[PDB]
Amino acid sequence: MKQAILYVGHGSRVKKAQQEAAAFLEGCKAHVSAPVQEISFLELQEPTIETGFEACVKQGATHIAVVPLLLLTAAHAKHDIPEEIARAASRYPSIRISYGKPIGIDEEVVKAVYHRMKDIARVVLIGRSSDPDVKRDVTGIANLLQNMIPVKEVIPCFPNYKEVLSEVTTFVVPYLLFTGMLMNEIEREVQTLKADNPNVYLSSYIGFHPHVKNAFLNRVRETAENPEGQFDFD
Ligand SMILES: [Co+2]
Ligand SMILES: [Co+2]
Repeated sequence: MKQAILYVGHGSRVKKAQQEAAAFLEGCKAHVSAPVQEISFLELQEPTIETGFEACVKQGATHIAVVPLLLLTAAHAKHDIPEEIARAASRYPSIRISYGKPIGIDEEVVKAVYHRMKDIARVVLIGRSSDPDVKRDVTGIANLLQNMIPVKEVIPCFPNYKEVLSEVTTFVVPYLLFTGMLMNEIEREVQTLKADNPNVYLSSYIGFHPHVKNAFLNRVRETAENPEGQFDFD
């Protein structure tokens, strides 16, 4: 037996984001017991999932745990990544594959939100959607945050955040792993809003806070352990 982890990030055009994601995934390697560990990206960034999967096989992996670096379960986790993995599986039929879940609702991510907020009551949680599983997840996370600290309310916007801002101290927490255009838009809209309401405060994005890392590594470990084959990928 020789276990591999294939990490799958979203990928990005933005230099800083490429750096944050690649340093983050390289940092994870020292925290995971598997002898073969490879990084790949769904879009824009090298290596691709194809190359990453191939890199694991080259290194003699018998088993590959594919773990998506995503905060939520929607099209990427449910459709795009597994269809790219199935191409790989057809190329390498004797590899046993397991496939993990996005972070989702995990009290560790809530701890990251607290920490980002503590770098500065209601909370406005801004993130990425038509998929209902995203509605469930973000509502879940808002309810955990709402009860883990003494805030008045938490309002997810996954509702157009622009309009929620147009409508008591308010924290705006971007529920995003990395920076980019959306983050630049939010930064701009809050910036303008501050002139109209001075009790609005924008935190940095959750990013790769150590509590996010904890949450991710819990995903990695359950996927690689694959209890009762529940993470088996066909
Ligand atoms: Co995307
Ligand atoms: Co399809």
